[PDB]
Amino acid sequence: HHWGFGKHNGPEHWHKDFPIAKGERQSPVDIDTHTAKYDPSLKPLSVSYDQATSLRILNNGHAFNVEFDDSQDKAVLKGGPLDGTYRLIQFHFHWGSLDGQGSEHTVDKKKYAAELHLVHWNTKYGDFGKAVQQPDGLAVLGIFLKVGSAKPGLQKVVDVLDSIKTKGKSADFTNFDPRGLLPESLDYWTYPGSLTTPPLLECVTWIVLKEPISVSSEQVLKFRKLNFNGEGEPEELMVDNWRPAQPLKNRQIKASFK
Ligand SMILES: [Zn+2]
Repeated sequence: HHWGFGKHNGPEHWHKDFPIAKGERQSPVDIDTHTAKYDPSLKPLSVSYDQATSLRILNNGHAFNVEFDDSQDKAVLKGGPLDGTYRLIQFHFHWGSLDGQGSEHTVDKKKYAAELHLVHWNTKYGDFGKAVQQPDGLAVLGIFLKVGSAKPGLQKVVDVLDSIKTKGKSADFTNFDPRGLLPESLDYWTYPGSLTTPPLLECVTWIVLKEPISVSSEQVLKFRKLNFNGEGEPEELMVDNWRPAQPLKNRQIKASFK
């Protein structure tokens, strides 16, 4: 027995094992576009993924992560509301059982079909494990996905899901360019938050892009064929692996545009 997204171990139950679930800077949150404040002080985001080295894709029971070599500054995020350099370590998605839900953050209560999270850690802390213990340890880039035209750069990811259908399975996944997943514009909102699944640490500086990226119904459908369970166990489709919006509390969402 452990946390998950079922009826008996879902988000509403997490607080019992992870008290921080009721913390002061929990994520995700609803972005009210009319209360977000434009901040001219915010610099443009600097995404340098030209030297990114993807290594593997794995199904960890609650999503699938596409891991990168973070032993050097190969793929980094700088600028924006960030101080210092943040290295990309992995990216994953959260999606729903229907196209009308799936994203974690919502914009004016609007839910998207899915949400892509590119996780980066602050190099000043040495390693990922140390970074999660700091208030400015991680910087996650969030991108919304809407159902429409297919996204060419995502197909490579879609085609390998068959090999990692169940929990614990992994597959070599080299030479994948994450630049194919970015929208045209880099305008964003940002606020201090946390990791949206246990252990829900409040070490995140969220940077959610305003412009969604379109994927076809066929591409999202393949996400829904994954399993939460391990091989040989009863099948339970991996869908609705998103946490609902949490109270904003004493936080301000800033926008890089107006
Ligand atoms: Zn995530």
